[PDB]
Amino acid sequence: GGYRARPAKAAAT
Amino acid sequence: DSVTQTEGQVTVSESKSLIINCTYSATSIAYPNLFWYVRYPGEGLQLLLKVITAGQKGSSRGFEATYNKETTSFHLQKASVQESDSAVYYCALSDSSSFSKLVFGQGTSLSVVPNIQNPDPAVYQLRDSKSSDKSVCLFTDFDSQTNVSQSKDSDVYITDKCVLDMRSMDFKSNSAVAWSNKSDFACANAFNNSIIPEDTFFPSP
Amino acid sequence: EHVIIQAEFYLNPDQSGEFMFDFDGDEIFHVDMAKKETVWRLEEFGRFASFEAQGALANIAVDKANLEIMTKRSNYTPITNVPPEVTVLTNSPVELREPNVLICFIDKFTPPVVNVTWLRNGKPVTTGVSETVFLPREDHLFRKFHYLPFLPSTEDVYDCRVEHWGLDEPLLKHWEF
Amino acid sequence: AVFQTPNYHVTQVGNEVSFNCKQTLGHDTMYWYKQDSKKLLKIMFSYNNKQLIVNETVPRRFSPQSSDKAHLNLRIKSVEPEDSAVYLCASSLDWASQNTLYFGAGTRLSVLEDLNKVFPPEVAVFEPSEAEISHTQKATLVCLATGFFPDHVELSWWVNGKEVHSGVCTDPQPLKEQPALNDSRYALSSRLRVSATFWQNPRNHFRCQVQFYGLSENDEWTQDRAKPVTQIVSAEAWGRAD
Amino acid sequence: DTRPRFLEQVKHECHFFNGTERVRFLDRYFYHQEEYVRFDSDVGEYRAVTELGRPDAEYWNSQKDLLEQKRAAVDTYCRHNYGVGESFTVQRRVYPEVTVYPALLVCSVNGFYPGSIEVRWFRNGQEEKTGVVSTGLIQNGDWTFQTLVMLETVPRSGEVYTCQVEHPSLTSPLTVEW
Ligand SMILES: *[C@@H]1O[C@H](CO)[C@@H](O)[C@H](O)[C@H]1NC(C)=O
Repeated sequence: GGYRARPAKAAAT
Repeated sequence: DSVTQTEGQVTVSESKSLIINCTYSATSIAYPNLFWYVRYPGEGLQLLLKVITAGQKGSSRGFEATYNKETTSFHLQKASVQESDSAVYYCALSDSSSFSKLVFGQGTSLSVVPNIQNPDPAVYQLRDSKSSDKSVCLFTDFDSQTNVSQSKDSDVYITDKCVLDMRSMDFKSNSAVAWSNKSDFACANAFNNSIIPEDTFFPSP
Repeated sequence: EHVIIQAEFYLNPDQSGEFMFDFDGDEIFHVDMAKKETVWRLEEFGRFASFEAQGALANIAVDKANLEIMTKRSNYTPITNVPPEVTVLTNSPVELREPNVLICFIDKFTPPVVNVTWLRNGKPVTTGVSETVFLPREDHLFRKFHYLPFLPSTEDVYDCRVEHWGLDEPLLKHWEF
Repeated sequence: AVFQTPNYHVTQVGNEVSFNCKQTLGHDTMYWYKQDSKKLLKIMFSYNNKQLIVNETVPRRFSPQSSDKAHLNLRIKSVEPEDSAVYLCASSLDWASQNTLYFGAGTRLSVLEDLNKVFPPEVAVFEPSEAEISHTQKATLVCLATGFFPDHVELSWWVNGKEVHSGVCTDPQPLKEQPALNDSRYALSSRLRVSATFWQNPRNHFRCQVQFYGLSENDEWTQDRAKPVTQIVSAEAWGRAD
Repeated sequence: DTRPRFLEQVKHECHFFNGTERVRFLDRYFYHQEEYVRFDSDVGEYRAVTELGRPDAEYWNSQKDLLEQKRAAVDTYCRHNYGVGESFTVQRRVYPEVTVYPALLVCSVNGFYPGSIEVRWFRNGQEEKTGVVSTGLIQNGDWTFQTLVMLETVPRSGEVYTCQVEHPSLTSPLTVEW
């Protein structure tokens, strides 16, 4: 079983 | 990490059912995500359907694909293919635990053949508008099961079967072209290496 | 009943970032940015599960690009330092010549920077010590566990010295006997 | 949408090429995929928020670059014949693998050992058979585009100065005039079929047009024959009453 | 260092009730220990919690496929990660180790996991609620826990005192006597 990272979203500029 | 699918082109008559086989054998990833991408002629690659949980079925455009947890497969099925299904279909997997990184199958090119209700197979010679020679041999109006063979001669040129739709008339026809610079070459023998209908019309020029 | 938290942070201008997974208050693993390796809190966990560490490093990149944006959104207003509660603990019954581990618990502090040192008889003791990453809190401050193994005696005193920018002078908790 | 540029490019071995891509989806992650000559599709690069996160052991020749989340550029410092391919740019919401990838139309790169092998097409139109007209009351014009290399062509039919799509079918692939040689020039055919009374109006004009993507105006050309630049080659025919 | 510090925090939280039957997903972005934007599976979209995050809430909710992806996070993220580690997380069981000393007699149970514990006294046939002081639950930070129950109730004439400990890793109560 491999764990999943939820990716971090780039902020609005 | 590998994907294998139906290799080459598959020809299917309209309204027939279709199976595109796809199996994945990725030694080193647990819980993959499975995808079907499609490329219609003159268009770009686009998603047909995807399944991201192990046991489920994805559906789109009348197509269906089941992520199988025992047969390690993602077969694409359709009960009645339409002529607008002619495209190239790509099976692909990705590792759900890592970066998105699609492993694509080799691709299956689907050609859905329409039914010609009133064949009128004939071979015609067409001359250049700006020159007397050469000409081209036009094989046209043959039925949908006739197969046009390629030339086997480097100095004779035969195109593949090509279907056109005259939308104003709601009329469809198949056609292939043959041409050559050989003096010996003639439309009467241009398609001899093909098995064409016996009733093919060969007008006398 | 259960809560799994993927907690990340990035701190300027120290260029410090951290990525860990929390289970009901206990860390499953963190990612070591420098070595680019996944580090399981218990070695046993690594034989039953996996994690591609490079996806954690991609997140830290994004968080930092975001931080610069967020500080510009905020007119470069800094964080207000918050001093840590610290607590020195023992692990099991204390018994003469029976090995235990001293626990120094640092709580409710921010930013996640800390100088912590183990003092034996007023001298620094450096070998055998273990240390955890900062761990998230529901108030969004941080916790830290420092462990010191030893054999208890009567002619040995022990201290945990904590340095934190929130504190005016170094904070120190004692353990004897 | 995913826009990439250029659509076609041809260049000699050792030159530099640059491809540019843009996505308007608000997405964080962009990709370069390579589509080789044999219908295959392999990933090259993946960028997330301007940072390179995936590199599938691509030769140092290739240098992706992204100064912005929405833009992904690819540069090949000095191309080898192996580099001939279609390069597809794609974008995904983030780097999660559950995300759908959205692909651009592709950049078609042809790398040649000798730019002296580039030829534009000759185009000819063939008028409907009198037998076909009397047998079926229909009229097929046939267009031949011959002698061109590489196969960077787009063919279209123009009836009375307007592009037509009904009644038209073009060969999906060109064929090799000399299938032996790897640098063989190609040929392509297309059909346009109209009603016999439409073909027999002398006021009706039919044009076959082949857009050819070849060398630029910049490229050096030493041979005597015309520089095989990007150009349009046409052939036309007016209707015949009799 | 005179220098001021700037801190970004992001927390993706997965809340489980009755296992994976009821899941809630929270995507939370923080600036200087002050949440500014948050996705909530119960709400179904990103929402600004402070004005500082409103450009993110509108930008992210407009992205192609963002909502779909975040609405699916309770299945592809939370339930996925729950099952990946279930063997050593939800099913971890380490039994306690008890010892009783006086200093007032104290019963200490260490090295137990999970945290839910019940420890009681008996002076002697019946549990005596008075004079008990509980340390609360202590988190050792290494996947174990501690607890001491100090008891001010002087025993007298052959009084048998038993600290009874009840942990979810054993099927019957753990009893030790003084
Ligand atoms: C930790 O020690 C370093 C050593 O130079 C010092 O610069 C820094 O200010 C210290 N931090 C704290 C919080 O005491």
